[PDB]
Amino acid sequence: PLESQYQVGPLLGSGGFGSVYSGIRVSDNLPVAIKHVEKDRISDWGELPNGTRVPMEVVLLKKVSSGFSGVIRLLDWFERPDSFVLILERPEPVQDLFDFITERGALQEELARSFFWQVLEAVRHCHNCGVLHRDIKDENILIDLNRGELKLIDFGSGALLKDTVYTDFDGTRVYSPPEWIRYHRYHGRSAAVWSLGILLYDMVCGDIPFEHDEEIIRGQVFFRQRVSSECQHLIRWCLALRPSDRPTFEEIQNHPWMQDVLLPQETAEIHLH
Ligand SMILES: NCCNc1ccc(NCCN)c2c1C(=O)c1c(O)ccc(O)c1C2=O
Repeated sequence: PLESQYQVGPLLGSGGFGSVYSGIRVSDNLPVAIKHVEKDRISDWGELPNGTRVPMEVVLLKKVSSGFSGVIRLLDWFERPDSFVLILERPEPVQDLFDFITERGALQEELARSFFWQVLEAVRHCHNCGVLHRDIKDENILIDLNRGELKLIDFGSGALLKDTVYTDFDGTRVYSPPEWIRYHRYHGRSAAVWSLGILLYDMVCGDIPFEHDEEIIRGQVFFRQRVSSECQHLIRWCLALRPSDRPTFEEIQNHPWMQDVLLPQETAEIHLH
């Protein structure tokens, strides 16, 4: 019922997460994305309500796929003998933040503020549904170029949210917090805030702040680009070396630099049309 119900198109990308293709639902022509994951490469399984043995990503996507938000929704999934196949929303036209930043360089603050806010709403939404993404970064964010709406995408290093320590990590090194580098332990929220700090610097400087472990552990931020006596404060706060010194989501969103965010539509009008 799978190769009948959807019509495959060009490969969107591939890497550690598997292979994703552009697709159309035949039922009606909904653009979709078709994600193939191989059973051999899934380190980490879960189980649905009705109690079947699935990749965690599916658990996590199912928990966050209710209602609207800034998360790309699991429409359906299939099992095959050696692979699981996931069908996801596909905005049209779309561009991931990595390519966007790669093309246009450092982002004007107003646009960064709008993007950053929407990520924060998306991650709040996830933390709310009991899900922790664990790999928030430019290439896990899609931009709907028309609506100016950001969407989070790759839940395959994700985990159920919990208040005790984590001692496994699969996201990107350069995005990992110092407490992971030094101790191989972190807590969810504060590790997410650190990665959000990395993300924001990226947005406003066109590039990530830290390359090597020693830089992360030293946690000292140099700005290669002009950036406001404010955006630099928020960034450094999120990148505090001690987890307990980082802000909560609430504090990030009440920070002066986060005031007067544009709505997504006016964001696209001004900055993407
Ligand atoms: N700029 C081209 C972006 N291509 C992707 C690369 C990796 C990738 N996987 C995770 C990145 N690490 C995805 C995509 C998608 O375009 C995409 C999409 O257009 C709609 C829905 C999607 O889920 C993806 C998606 O998961």
